Amino acid sequence: EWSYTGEHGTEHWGDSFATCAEGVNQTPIDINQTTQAELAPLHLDYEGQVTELVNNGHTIQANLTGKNTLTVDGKTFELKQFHFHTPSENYLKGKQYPLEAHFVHATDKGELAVVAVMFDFGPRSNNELTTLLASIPSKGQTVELKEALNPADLLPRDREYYRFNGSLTTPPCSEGVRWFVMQEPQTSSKAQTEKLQAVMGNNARPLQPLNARLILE
Amino acid sequence: EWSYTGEHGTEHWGDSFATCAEGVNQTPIDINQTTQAELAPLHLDYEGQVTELVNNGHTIQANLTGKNTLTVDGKTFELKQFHFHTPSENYLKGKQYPLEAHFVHATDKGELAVVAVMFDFGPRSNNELTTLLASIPSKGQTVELKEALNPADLLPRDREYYRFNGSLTTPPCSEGVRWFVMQEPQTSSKAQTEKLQAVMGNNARPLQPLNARLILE
Ligand SMILES: [Cl-]
Ligand SMILES: [Zn+2]
Ligand SMILES: [Zn+2]
Repeated sequence: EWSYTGEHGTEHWGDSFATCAEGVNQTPIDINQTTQAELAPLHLDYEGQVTELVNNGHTIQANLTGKNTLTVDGKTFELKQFHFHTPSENYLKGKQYPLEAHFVHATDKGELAVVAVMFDFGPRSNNELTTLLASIPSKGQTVELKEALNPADLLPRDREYYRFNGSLTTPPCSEGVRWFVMQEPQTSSKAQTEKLQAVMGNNARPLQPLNARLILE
Repeated sequence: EWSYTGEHGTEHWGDSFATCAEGVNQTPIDINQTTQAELAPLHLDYEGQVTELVNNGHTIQANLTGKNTLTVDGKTFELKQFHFHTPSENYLKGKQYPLEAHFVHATDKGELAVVAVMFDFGPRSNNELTTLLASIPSKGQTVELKEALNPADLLPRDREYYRFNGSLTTPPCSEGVRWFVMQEPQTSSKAQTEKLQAVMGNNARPLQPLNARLILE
């Protein structure tokens, strides 16, 4: 239905999804100027498995089993899925990355929090991505992972983050979404990112204005 | 048209003003739990005069002449008006105040910023309020101030503030509004606040959820 370019592209998401066009607390943003703040460490307890990839024609999405939980702000947000954008949607200090992962979590009441991880180029294939992407499903299809994989291993080692209040970056672009963007990029070889990009195409939403928000670190 | 209670009261503002019902970055809030952050001092340069009071059936609003400017975030926000709510709309640490002033500023491009000042009870009449409120207009009317008054003198001496990203507290409840709530209350005698309340009635919007925001100090 909706797309990135064309008649149903980002410029027209408001036709069916009002918040995409009317909201002024949207994601993505350029994380450039920031405010130093006293922020609690995230509690990311990922103990389960990635089971499958789904291609819904918008992204490649990984689904999970087991207990994979983000605890922050006194709320318990279970990891629902993670998925990818090529190129990145958010920027860090004016830099766009080749690949960005969104780990999307929800409280049992439905409140959403996204942990974003940038993937920059490195010389070596990322082993966890090799496992994850061994078979990437085509549009409208799903593939069961051949091999075991814990999503914990896709997070960077260092867990410092930028925090802001934003939205989903895809329709319905709902607001009230906590964003935690990890400061340290993970690595993906250029070949790995190209493999994903050739399936997904350009599925990065354009940058949105910060407006009255401050970005914290 | 719109009101606080009844058919067109706060519970029904969404009928004509969608953001009032759909927004999740709204004002007012209870400023209770906060995040320590490195925030720039506000630059409040009020050098003009309060000319008149207008009663638009929603509040008592004071209009200005001269140069009265808030500079923050590299943007220049000119004071457009200030007005009052009885009781307060925002709370500080779970406490509602008898009276809250909103100093509403706009950049020349139209972007809005509100400086909020709580007024608590004190033994002495506030001299600037005595001047300001010597004649309070009835609904649908305006009164020219009898005496000179610089709005600077209504701000607290100490300028430390809480900051959050929110909305107008009246229709259209627009978002993308910077809120700077002064930490130090000003003083108004109980008699002065009662004088205003008897004209305005209860024009405080109920508290709104913080959602994904953090309040900074
Ligand atoms: Cl915010
Ligand atoms: Zn995403
Ligand atoms: Zn107000």
